[PDB]
Amino acid sequence: SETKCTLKSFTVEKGIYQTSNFRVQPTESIVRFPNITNLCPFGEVFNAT
Amino acid sequence: FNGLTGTGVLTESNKKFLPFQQFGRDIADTTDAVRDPQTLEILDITPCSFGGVSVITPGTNTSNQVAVLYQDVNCTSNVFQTRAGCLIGAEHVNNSYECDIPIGAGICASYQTSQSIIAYTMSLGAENSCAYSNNSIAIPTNFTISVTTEILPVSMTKTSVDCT
Amino acid sequence: SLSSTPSALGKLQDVVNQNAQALNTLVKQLSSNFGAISSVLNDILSRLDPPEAEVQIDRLITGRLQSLQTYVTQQLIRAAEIRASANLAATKMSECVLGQSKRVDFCGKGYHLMSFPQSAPHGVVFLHVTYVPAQEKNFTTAPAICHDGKAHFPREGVFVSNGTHWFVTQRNFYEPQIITTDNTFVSGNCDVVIGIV
Amino acid sequence: SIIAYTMSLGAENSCAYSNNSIAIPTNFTISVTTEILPVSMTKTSVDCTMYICGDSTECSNLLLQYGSFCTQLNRALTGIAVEQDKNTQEVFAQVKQIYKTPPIKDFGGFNFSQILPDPSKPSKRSPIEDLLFNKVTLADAGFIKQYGDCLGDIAARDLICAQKFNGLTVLPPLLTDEMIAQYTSALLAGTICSGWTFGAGPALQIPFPMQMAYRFNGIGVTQNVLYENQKLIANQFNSAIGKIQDSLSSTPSALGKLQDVVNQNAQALNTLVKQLSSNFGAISSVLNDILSRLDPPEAEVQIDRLITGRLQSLQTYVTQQLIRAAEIRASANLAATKMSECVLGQSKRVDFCGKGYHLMSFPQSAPHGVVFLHVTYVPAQEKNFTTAPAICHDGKAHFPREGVFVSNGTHWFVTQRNFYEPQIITTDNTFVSGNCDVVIGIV
Ligand SMILES: *[C@@H]1O[C@H](CO)[C@@H](O[C@@H]2O[C@H](CO)[C@@H](O)[C@H](O)[C@H]2NC(C)=O)[C@H](O)[C@H]1NC(C)=O
Ligand SMILES: *[C@@H]1O[C@H](CO)[C@@H](O[C@@H]2O[C@H](CO)[C@@H](O)[C@H](O)[C@H]2NC(C)=O)[C@H](O)[C@H]1NC(C)=O
Ligand SMILES: *[C@@H]1O[C@H](CO)[C@@H](O[C@@H]2O[C@H](CO)[C@@H](O)[C@H](O)[C@H]2NC(C)=O)[C@H](O)[C@H]1NC(C)=O
Ligand SMILES: *[C@@H]1O[C@H](CO)[C@@H](O[C@@H]2O[C@H](CO)[C@@H](O)[C@H](O)[C@H]2NC(C)=O)[C@H](O)[C@H]1NC(C)=O
Ligand SMILES: *[C@@H]1O[C@H](CO)[C@@H](O)[C@H](O)[C@H]1NC(C)=O
Ligand SMILES: *[C@@H]1O[C@H](CO)[C@@H](O)[C@H](O)[C@H]1NC(C)=O
Ligand SMILES: *[C@@H]1O[C@H](CO)[C@@H](O)[C@H](O)[C@H]1NC(C)=O
Ligand SMILES: *[C@@H]1O[C@H](CO)[C@@H](O)[C@H](O)[C@H]1NC(C)=O
Ligand SMILES: *[C@@H]1O[C@H](CO)[C@@H](O)[C@H](O)[C@H]1NC(C)=O
Ligand SMILES: *[C@@H]1O[C@H](CO)[C@@H](O)[C@H](O)[C@H]1NC(C)=O
Repeated sequence: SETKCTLKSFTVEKGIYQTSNFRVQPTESIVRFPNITNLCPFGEVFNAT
Repeated sequence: FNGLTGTGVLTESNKKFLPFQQFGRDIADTTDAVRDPQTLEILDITPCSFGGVSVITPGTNTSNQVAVLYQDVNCTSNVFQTRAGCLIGAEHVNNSYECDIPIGAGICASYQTSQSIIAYTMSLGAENSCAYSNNSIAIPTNFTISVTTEILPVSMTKTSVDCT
Repeated sequence: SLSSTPSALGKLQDVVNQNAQALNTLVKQLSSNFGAISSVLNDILSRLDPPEAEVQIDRLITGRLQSLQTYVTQQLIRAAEIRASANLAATKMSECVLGQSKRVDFCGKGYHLMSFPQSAPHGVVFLHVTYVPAQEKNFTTAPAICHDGKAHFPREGVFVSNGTHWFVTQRNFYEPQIITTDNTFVSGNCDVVIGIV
Repeated sequence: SIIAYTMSLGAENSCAYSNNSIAIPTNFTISVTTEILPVSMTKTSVDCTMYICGDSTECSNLLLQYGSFCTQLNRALTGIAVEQDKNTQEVFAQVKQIYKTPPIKDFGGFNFSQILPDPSKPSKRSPIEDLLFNKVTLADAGFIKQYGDCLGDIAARDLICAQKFNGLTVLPPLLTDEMIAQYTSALLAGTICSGWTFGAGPALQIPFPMQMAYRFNGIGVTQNVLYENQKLIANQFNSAIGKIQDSLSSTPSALGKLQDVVNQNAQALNTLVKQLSSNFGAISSVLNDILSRLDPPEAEVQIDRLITGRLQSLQTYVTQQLIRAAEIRASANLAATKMSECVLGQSKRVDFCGKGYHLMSFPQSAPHGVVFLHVTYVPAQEKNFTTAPAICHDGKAHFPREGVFVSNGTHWFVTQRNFYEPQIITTDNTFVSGNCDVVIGIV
């Protein structure tokens, strides 16, 4: 059916035709950053002694 | 990865980067290799398969069975791996035949009888042999006359366009 | 053959089909918006104030003009191919029809005798008449014949033999002649020629 | 130091125009030269949406505003790829009868071992073909990709996986290298056993030295010359072939034509990808940056700008490929003609099948092309002789039947035009017409 639509015909002649492209899809979203461990004691300004 | 985005398959790389280099480059500067942000190692980023798909048709007035070729695809029914892509729906045989519908890399397809689409190595011509000898000659004793036809285009349709 | 196999004339049909497609493509492309609100020029003018209508039109002009330039470039390339074909066809008529060509597999397959042109839509069809060898036989041969110590070579042909006798024949047809002094020339002795009989 | 000088146009040389004086060759050599022609381009194709949009949805929706543009680009590239296989087929598949290469037999001293396929190799190439093959360098490292090198080496400037990334591909040839080698082998087997007769129709067996005798008569050298000088001729032939393989090895520029086709096509694709990264006046070449920083209509403006940029680059690319394709077709057509006229026959066209008088030729394959070995006859040592247009005898004028009248002072002899071999002038060597008064300079 793809070949028929591609060629604008209800009849397809013998031969090889490119009709579509194949594309592999991703399965998940992965984001990476370092451990950082570079935080300031912001909350100790609030929770001051 | 940090500020690097895109889509691809992530595998281990066999390359190493200097400690301050975070990303690497291909021939036209695509960002590809990256150091993993938490455990610096070189990660390999390679694109996913994206080739074209072609349909092999034996002819509508013969059969509605078709075979399908995937151009850059690894096959990993009637699945056969060709050097021109993964072929689905065709029976590979060990007999050579002249080409009908070509696939590529020496492989052609045709429709044959209990009919199916088959795949084969192309035949390059009839096997023959010239019996070379240093003291023997072949000489024609009769002849035939052949008439053949050669066709050449001479002209193209003449056209004109009113631009405005 | 021409009646039976419709693909024979595909070359001429292809030239025609390609030009038709190019023209149809040009017209169909005309209807696209190219990012415009509408491809109908009159719609753009009717529903827009001058400032924006002018912007929308510049977009449509760019689109239509690119289509025309693309069209023409392709026609020029196709024109180069048709010229090349025509130049060859002219050559073939001069060498195949107005004379006898010896160019191998240039003018028909086999040895050329004569040709006859026929007309066709947008082109020329040539009928080439060629000579082709058929039945052939296995014969013994030799470079020369040793007569009285002198070496005799075929004047025009090959010294060829059956189980008991040597004859001289023309190269393209087995018509044995008696080897006589008029069918051969003499040069050198019998010792210099390898395989003299 | 660098100097500037006037070009010399050629060696100064001379001969004397002179009446009643001729030169006639007394010796000759067999020379073999090499001619190289391109046959094909790498077959390629492009996914217009991957190149332009990179699967961006917003881009695709705007790409659809330029309806037939992808169709035209795709068809043009497809048409080129189709022609590349047709060009290959026309140049090599001239004979559909495959004559197997014979064992080496008695060819009268003629040694074809550097021409014919080497049975010991994994690739059935002649020593010369293997050399041609090894010397040309290709960037097109496969069609169906192996992942050993693609995944092993990253950020190492590679190409074919980069092309994959951008939706660009390389298609395999239909006819493979071994298959081409087989066609070449069949032609060589045919030529060596049957001369040109297999081209015209059936392959007739002809002793190799007789094929040569006919080729010499074709030039204008009476065949008795071959049978008497057979050893010299075979030795010069064998020597020349060895020299060619050495010349090809030592002169890297010899294959510059084939390397050039490859290099230019590789550059066209590398350029296309580099153009992809350009902004074309946009805020970014990356559609994702355009989208993340902008609301819908502003992104549409920037996206449309990039579509124009990428589309214009694709139109440029395709146009150049079509132009190059026209030229490769012309080269292939010439190569096909040369094979029929130089290999399957003995063309008399001047400077068409090598320099000198064409005697025979042998094809060899090469990556994306064909190499021909053209064997020609060239006159060598020569001598100065006295001549006359006719001999006056009893008042009748005698002209050479086939040749030139020549003398050494004291005596007149008749020879063939291209090789001194004096004969006594006899009535069997003359044409008689007219009297001695009408011919100017009669002796
Ligand atoms: C080779 O050809 C010759 C010539 O035709 C054959 O010899 C003749 O044979 C007929 C009988 O068929 C005799 O009447 C003639 O007198 C023979 N001619 C001569 C010159 O002897 C000969 O037989 C053929 N040889 C073979 C082995 O076929
Ligand atoms: C034509 O030139 C060739 C050389 O190309 C001559 O052949 C050489 O003759 C010398 C002396 O006898 C030998 O040492 C060489 O080995 C020969 N070379 C080859 C390739 O065989 C030949 O004699 C000359 N012929 C004429 C008529 O002058
Ligand atoms: C045909 O010529 C080849 C040279 O091209 C001869 O083969 C060489 O033989 C030597 C040993 O004597 C080897 O070291 C070379 O490597 C061989 N070269 C090649 C290309 O194979 C061969 O013997 C000659 N054959 C005939 C019948 O003359
Ligand atoms: C130049 O021409 C003369 C004249 O024909 C040749 O002389 C012959 O020489 C041989 C050998 O001595 C004699 O047997 C002949 O009788 C001489 N001929 C005549 C007519 O007297 C001479 O050999 C020729 N020289 C060359 C180099 O060709
Ligand atoms: C992150 O934690 C892991 C596990 O403890 C450790 O191996 C790694 O070195 C840490 N990271 C960084 C970015 O230095
Ligand atoms: C498919 O992947 C396997 C590894 O699982 C590999 O050995 C094979 O060569 C690959 N074939 C193709 C055509 O990519
Ligand atoms: C001659 O005989 C051989 C077999 O020995 C055969 O292959 C060849 O075709 C024959 N040639 C002719 C002209 O009959
Ligand atoms: C042909 O080859 C054979 C060996 O197979 C040899 O005996 C014969 O003398 C050779 N004939 C000629 C004319 O060289
Ligand atoms: C023939 O004569 C010319 C002068 O007319 C001279 O230059 C040439 O070297 C001579 N050639 C031979 C073979 O003697
Ligand atoms: C050859 O040329 C010379 C010099 O011009 C002249 O004297 C002589 O008569 C000419 N001979 C012939 C046959 O033309």
